[PDB]
Amino acid sequence: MRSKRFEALAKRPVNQDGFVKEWIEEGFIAMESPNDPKPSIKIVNGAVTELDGKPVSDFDLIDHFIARYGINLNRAEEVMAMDSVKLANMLCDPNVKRSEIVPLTTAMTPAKIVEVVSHMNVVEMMMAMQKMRARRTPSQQAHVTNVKDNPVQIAADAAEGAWRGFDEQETTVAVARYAPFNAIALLVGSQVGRPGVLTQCSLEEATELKLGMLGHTCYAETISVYGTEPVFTDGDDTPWSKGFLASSYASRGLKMRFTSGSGSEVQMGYAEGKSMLYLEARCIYITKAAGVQGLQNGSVSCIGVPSAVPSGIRAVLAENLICSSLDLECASSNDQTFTHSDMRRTARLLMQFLPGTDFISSGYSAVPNYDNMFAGSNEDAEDFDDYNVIQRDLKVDGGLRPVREEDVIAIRNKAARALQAVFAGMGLPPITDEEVEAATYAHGSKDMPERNIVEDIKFAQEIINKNRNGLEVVKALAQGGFTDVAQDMLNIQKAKLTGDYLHTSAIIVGDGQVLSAVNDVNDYAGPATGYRLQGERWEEIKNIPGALDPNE
Amino acid sequence: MRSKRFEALAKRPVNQDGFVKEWIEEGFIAMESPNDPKPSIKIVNGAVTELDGKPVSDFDLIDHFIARYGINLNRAEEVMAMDSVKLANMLCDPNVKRSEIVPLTTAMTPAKIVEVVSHMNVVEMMMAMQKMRARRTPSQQAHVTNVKDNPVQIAADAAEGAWRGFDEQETTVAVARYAPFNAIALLVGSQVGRPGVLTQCSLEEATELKLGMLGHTCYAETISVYGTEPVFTDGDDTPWSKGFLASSYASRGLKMRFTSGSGSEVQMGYAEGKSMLYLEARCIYITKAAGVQGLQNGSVSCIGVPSAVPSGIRAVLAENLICSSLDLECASSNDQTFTHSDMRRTARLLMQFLPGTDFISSGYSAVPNYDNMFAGSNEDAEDFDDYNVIQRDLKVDGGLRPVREEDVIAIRNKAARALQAVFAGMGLPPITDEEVEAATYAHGSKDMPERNIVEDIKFAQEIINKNRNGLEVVKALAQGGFTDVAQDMLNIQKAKLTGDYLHTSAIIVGDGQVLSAVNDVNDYAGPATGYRLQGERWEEIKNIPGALDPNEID
Amino acid sequence: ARVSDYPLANKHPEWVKTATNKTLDDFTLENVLSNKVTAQDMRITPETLRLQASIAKDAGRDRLAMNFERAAELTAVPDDRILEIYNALRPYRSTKEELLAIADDLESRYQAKICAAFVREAATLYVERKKLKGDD
Amino acid sequence: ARVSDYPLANKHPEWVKTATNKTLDDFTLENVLSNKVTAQDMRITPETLRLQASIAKDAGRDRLAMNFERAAELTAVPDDRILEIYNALRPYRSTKEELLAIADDLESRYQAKICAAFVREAATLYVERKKLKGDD
Amino acid sequence: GFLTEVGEARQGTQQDEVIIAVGPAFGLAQTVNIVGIPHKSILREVIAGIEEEGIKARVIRCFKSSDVAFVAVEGNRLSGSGISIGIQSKGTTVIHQQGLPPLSNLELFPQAPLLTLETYRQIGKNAARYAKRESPQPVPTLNDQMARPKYQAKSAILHIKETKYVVTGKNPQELRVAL
Amino acid sequence: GFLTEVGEARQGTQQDEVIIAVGPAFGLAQTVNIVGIPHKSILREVIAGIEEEGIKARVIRCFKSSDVAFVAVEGNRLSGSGISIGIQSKGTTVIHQQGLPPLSNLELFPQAPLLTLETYRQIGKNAARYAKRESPQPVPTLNDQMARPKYQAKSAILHIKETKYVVTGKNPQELRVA
Ligand code: B12
Ligand code: B12
Ligand SMILES: CC[C@H]1O[C@@H](n2cnc3c(N)ncnc32)[C@H](O)[C@@H]1O
Ligand SMILES: CC[C@H]1O[C@@H](n2cnc3c(N)ncnc32)[C@H](O)[C@@H]1O
Ligand SMILES: [Ca+2]
Ligand SMILES: [Ca+2]
Ligand SMILES: [K+]
Ligand SMILES: [K+]
Ligand SMILES: [N+]
Ligand SMILES: [N+]
Repeated sequence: MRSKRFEALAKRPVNQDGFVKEWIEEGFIAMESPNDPKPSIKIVNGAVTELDGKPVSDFDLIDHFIARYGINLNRAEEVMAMDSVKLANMLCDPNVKRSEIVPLTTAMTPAKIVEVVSHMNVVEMMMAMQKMRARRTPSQQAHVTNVKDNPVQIAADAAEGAWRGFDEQETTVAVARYAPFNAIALLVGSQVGRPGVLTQCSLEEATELKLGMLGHTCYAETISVYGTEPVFTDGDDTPWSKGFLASSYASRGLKMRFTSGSGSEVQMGYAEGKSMLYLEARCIYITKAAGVQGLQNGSVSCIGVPSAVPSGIRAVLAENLICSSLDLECASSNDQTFTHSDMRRTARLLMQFLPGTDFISSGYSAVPNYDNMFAGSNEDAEDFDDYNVIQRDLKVDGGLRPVREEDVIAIRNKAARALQAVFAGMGLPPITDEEVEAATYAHGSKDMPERNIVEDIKFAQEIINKNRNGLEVVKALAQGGFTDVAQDMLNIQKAKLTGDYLHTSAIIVGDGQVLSAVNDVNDYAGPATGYRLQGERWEEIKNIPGALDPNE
Repeated sequence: MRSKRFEALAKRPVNQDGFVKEWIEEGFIAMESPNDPKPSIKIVNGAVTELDGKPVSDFDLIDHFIARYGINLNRAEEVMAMDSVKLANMLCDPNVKRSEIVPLTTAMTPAKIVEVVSHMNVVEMMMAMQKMRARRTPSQQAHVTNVKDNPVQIAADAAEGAWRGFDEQETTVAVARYAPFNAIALLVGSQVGRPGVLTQCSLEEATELKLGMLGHTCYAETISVYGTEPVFTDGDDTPWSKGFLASSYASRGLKMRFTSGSGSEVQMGYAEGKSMLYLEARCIYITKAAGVQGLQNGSVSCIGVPSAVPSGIRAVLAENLICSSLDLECASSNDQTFTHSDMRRTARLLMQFLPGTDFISSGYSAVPNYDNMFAGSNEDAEDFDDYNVIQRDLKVDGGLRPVREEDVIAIRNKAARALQAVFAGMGLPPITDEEVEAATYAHGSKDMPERNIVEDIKFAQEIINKNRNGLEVVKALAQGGFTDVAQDMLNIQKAKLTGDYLHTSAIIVGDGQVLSAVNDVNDYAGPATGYRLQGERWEEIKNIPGALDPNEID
Repeated sequence: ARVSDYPLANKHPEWVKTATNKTLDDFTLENVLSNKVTAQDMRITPETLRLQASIAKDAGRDRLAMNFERAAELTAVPDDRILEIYNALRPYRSTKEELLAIADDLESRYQAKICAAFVREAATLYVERKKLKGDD
Repeated sequence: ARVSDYPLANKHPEWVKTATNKTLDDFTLENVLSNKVTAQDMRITPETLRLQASIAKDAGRDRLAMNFERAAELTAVPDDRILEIYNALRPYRSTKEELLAIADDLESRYQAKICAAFVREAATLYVERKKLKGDD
Repeated sequence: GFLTEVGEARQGTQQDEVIIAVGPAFGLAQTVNIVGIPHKSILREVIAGIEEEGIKARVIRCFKSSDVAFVAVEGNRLSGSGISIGIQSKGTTVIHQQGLPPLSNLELFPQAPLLTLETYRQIGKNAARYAKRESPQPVPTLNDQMARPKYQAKSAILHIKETKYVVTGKNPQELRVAL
Repeated sequence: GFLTEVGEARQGTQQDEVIIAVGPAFGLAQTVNIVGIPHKSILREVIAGIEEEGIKARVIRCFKSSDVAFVAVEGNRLSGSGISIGIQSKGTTVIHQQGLPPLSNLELFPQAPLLTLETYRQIGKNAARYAKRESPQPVPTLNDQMARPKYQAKSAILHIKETKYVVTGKNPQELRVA
């Protein structure tokens, strides 16, 4: 008969996860495949004639783009000749400066840097990531969505997320034509919670750029790249169309990054027999080659693919490390559900949380996952207190902080009242006092009164059709009792004029201070150097609810 | 009116945990207290005359013991003059050999090494721990208990635990006089699951030594030490009584270690104003000074004290690192419940799991926690599949493996039958065929038929009162049709005659192969060096239940 | 400009002008509310982008700098034309002569020399990799 | 002995004899059932523990070796007396005189000189730290 | 075994039809979708949903691609109504329309594990109503956030397995469906 | 204020009493146990459990220590039957017997959060039954593995505060209970 021990284990949530054995021939292998090309490069008169065993006669569009733009040819032959274990050793050695490594790693071919990081265990990878992360200060990015596209709730949730510490926040839509409302609500709410928080509204590429041009977003992220030409082509793009789109955003003063992540190519069935990590390296080099400042990767929405196979979560840390080692900002996923097990998803998160990345998650859900319109994140709002407890336990700055319920109520109320004034001043379907109250105290859209969706969609569409721009939102705030929020909104728009926040890892902190890898240079050099959680920031992270005062 | 967001968060298990703000004056602070002494030493012709700001005239018994026996005085003044940040850098630098560090760290005073590791974040500490761990190969230790002291179940659970990969297993009693049965069942069961697994039965010191003298255990671990003289005195010992007990175990061929852990002293209210980590460092040096080869620490049963305060789980990792850096075997706790949250306890476990220690847990519960007679471990039997999945996810050898249900059923059955023969050959109260079946398929003691406790206790006490030794267990096995288990039981008794497994980190693998820090030297030197999960062992860890074989389709 | 010149908003706000020759200090609530500044005033200039490109180069990021130099050219290209060129670069959308015509127009109408070479490069490689109209 | 001589079981199993001069090969199932060997035969020797002490020294573990040296002496001390001496070393259990008599007995009756010195050291420091009988 | 080729699929000879275009392994090397629903039952329900609306159902097998959008594009080019339904062996489904860009669609069902036999019937119904130039309320599906990661890897295996039966340049075959 | 000193504690002479020894801050700086159970209801249940067995319950207040074993040891030297009950402010309790090693005991209750008012009374019964030379069954307590970590830190704080009221070299003082 059956062992009751094994019946008990059969019930465990982890055994509902999807697992598969490796299939090397088809590329269903996270990393360290015997099919991956051996690193190589040949250069004649400044042109690459061979890239990782492939002659230039056989280059696809990705090889051409990487060989022409993605590799520093000044030291490529030099670094190719170095022992890959020695290079991996340099990555995690505290006494080899990031600034000494970057000229070497940015001269590596895609196969070379994969070979280097594949010599590392996850402790070594984290030891390296804390050094190779571009921005000295780690940060965090949140999802702010709900299944009704309720704009009052989006504004209130965005204010709370900004109050808790997210420096980038991201929305998207359940119903496509709601998008202008979601974007405005996210931007207004974010500035109420903390002036300087950057916002994006992830959509079809043309609509998202239009909202940027109108001033209702601050950056874009979900512009995808892929690691084989068939998959890239089946997404209806090339490296050149993506590079042109990237420069188009910058020409409007909008920060942007690409999105990639391990497993996308084998998921589509066109892995060309290569490991997920090697193909993700090609995606990372396309990003580098396009001149894009950063990258959202770490499998992202494909996470069920590497997580199914051996060493898949290690491969996910590795692809984040390659990104940072190639001197790109890394928005390191942790933004998509992949497991039923709290144990398993914590281990997956800690790989990026413990060393810190530019954004530890590229989409921590700042709403309960039932409201998450990216189909659920690796962490959600009900995890906020656990996240803060682990920061305090380990003395690790994960970018967030404990907050008082009365402060959150007040900031959510202000955001909802500010958006109410925006909608009144702009002649949009009204936000009632009852809606402001509901959004103040809501956990999610289950707590929100239903809106007239037909009316919202008509007026949201007219924002696009009539080219209603962000200065009209500033005007509505300034004439509706919110000149303070109006000024913060205007200040976000003025940041697009300077180009400062276009740079690698840029966020805006304090009183409009841009903080990027240019002026917040990561200077890690071992213990007691580099970013350290200390001072008032440590006092903030210590102050969790429930800590009994011995003087009481 | 309440925020529904905060009502949702108020329901989360982590908010049932115990948290307190720091109380520096009373030592309720995990590490980095301004009250901890500044490192110092003075040495006159091999005698310490000053230790961390204290002149010898003011030494307590702990100072005396540490100063006389616990510090490498040959390089103490040299390492004292080195910059603590530089030393912390050396600890995590992959290119500074463990064999070059150990003469310096064993020469540090307690306050000095605490200052050194306190410069490190947890990533740096793990980077150092994978280098400073004494044994090259990481391992794991299990609890095997149940609320009934059912010996058939103990034998079956111990066999399953050895089959899964535990190289040390630990029992204790719900009812004191059951102890000899628990010990024999744990030993027989462990040897059935994998010959070489070491066993202990944690009890009051005299009873436990007596069972070792009788041959029914292989090692002892729960011999405590403490970091202030009042707390040590209130445990009714000194460093000299503990050091004598340590040598007494070795004089009988029995491996042993001490137990300590952050928070014990402030819990008793006599922290002398010091941080938990500094006082635990004193405990670590007491262990070193006694000549004890290893240490169970990482707060252990006091885990509710450091975990309640800031940086407490970091301090726990730091105390494990100090232990390994003092060239002691570290059985690094992860053996006591401290949180209602799966997220939080996973973070706490990974500090040791990711780099590896000599025993990643010093008491993973190999039974469901309701049967755990140490009042619950940080992981239990229902976590086995999560543990194996994370090993496979991260390519980390956490010392365990996935196993087939049919193999476990067969290994539990054999252990129950073997114990049945022992009880029948020694004339103990019988183990019925029904009990053998129930133990074979049980999850815990809820699945076991209830035994005659009055009767079991009677014959258990006769085992010690009549000095019935381990050769009678060997006899019963060889006479009851278990010649192979009899031979394995004899081989583990013969290991006590050579002294090989008395050394730092010793376990017994393969065919009676002692594996310790002496012949399994940790030689970590950065990526692609030291212990790596690879080869057949990686194939073993890959092979988790549920993994779909693509050849099933088409 | 060098990394010490960054952020421009801190180190050289006066260097930051708009396409309509406004300054950062012109963008006040008072001027927004009176329409003394409007959305057409609020456009980053090619001068600002070329300054950021210089800062990116000095920070060791030559490819990011090239992106900003392309961006500087594209400030002069109307919103609708931006999307047309992006679409034209998608696989199978354009003939080779249509892409070359986009590049000649970029160069001659907008002086977008770098972007023009970028599009001519795409045209050449789309021939070799069969990504032009009629190749699918 | 050196680390190259370890483990004794693998490198020099003949170096291991018991307190009754039995060899490792003498411990078979046949002899256990014959009672040719018994529990009194299965006791590690001071010679084996001093070998292991030398190996510990060669591995850089001087204090471990010293513990093995004490253990070598205590092999000759009966089980009951082991427990008596351990209890006498607990705080407030003994007078200075009683600990000194335990030490002299250790040295003169068992040749356990290192343990005797260990106990006399305790006696001296228990005076200093007031951990003798009557001090509580 | 319920599908037989009857010759190359031809342009529709009437405007009142919907083409169901299935992948190269559908009903052949694979016989169930991602969660074990039989292909025979899936096809039965889609056809029945089309025929309920008084519209004729025509089934073709596509060989040039295993991608559900391209499979459906092969169908919409031949459909007398311009409307097609593409179905992969793992069950992913799309309602497509001649003239739309290949990655666009009328309705997409991109989480195959969430489709029931009721869903497949309503998909047929909606396609037939699109063919009658109506605007049916889009078909609803039940949300499950654990479906994607739980089945993503297995879906990729099934898709790779079906892709092995792609034949470059081979025209779609019209299929006869067994009773 | 429901406890009142009435002079130094006398030693029991006949085997007719069980001594209740409480901590230096029991009923003074603290009035409830680790989980809020008042010291009045605690001391009432213990006395009621002792007098229910025909034994006279005498309450004293130890000062030399806050350790429950040492508090109880001070009580069993003055107990006429040699049986005492030590109780800290945080509620930890032990049944001790004169002549036993200080760290040994008849019954120990080392999880104060798991003690109910039914347990404090039942403790008084068995302690009285030990005085009558009988062999009562061990007092049962609920099992909760989360109780130790959840309350460990707070109970250390409560113990530290009561230890502040420890007067060195001060003999126990008998109390009068309302
Ligand atoms: C994983 C995913 C991908 C993966 C894998 C795609 C693949 N074909 O293998 C990657 C990242 C590669 C990807 C690419 C694209 N995706 Co996509 N994708 C998803 C996502 C997040 C989850 C689907 C899933 O995991 N289902 C669970 C599994 C078990 O069920 P399944 O039936 O096997 O799912 C398959 C399909 O969903 C298919 N698929 C995925 N994306 C797309 C897009 C289109 C147009 C088609 C026909 C099929 C398809 O891939 C899955 C695995 O084979 C959905 C989001 C959502 N809300 O569902 C978007 C989504 C389906 N994708 C979308 C888009 C726009 C695209 C791209 C066109 C983006 C681009 N411009 O590059 C490409 C199209 C690639 C192609 N030719 O199929 C849109 C489709 C909008 C619509 N209704 O037409 C969706 C709905 C997201 C959104 N809300 O906008 N995608
Ligand atoms: C943590 C713990 C300790 C800690 C803290 C002790 C302290 N006084 O602060 C440390 C590690 C220092 C320790 C030391 C000892 N402990 Co202890 N300890 C525990 C443990 C695991 C948990 C108790 C707990 O946390 N409860 C939760 C809190 C919230 O409730 P609480 O009422 O405040 O608990 C307090 C008491 O339990 C007290 N306490 C703890 N241990 C002991 C031992 C004795 C004899 C006494 C009187 C009190 C006592 O400390 C706790 C906090 O202040 C228990 C196991 C168990 N079954 O509970 C063993 C346990 C209570 N300890 C025991 C022993 C043997 C000892 C030592 C004598 C060991 C030694 N020889 O060194 C010493 C005694 C020290 C002393 N003078 O009090 C035994 C008691 C056996 C008995 N029936 O007499 C127990 C039951 C464990 C066992 N495996 O049998 N212990
Ligand atoms: C539905 C396809 C979309 O999913 C997003 N995405 C999520 N994960 C990945 C990934 N791993 N690679 C590429 N794109 C991804 C991206 O925005 C893309 O356009
Ligand atoms: C009940 C005290 C017992 O608990 C064990 N113990 C658990 N945690 C610690 C610890 N942190 N320090 C000392 N001893 C400990 C040890 O065996 C000791 O005898
Ligand atoms: Ca994101
Ligand atoms: Ca243990
Ligand atoms: K990829
Ligand atoms: K300690
Ligand atoms: N985006
Ligand atoms: N033990």
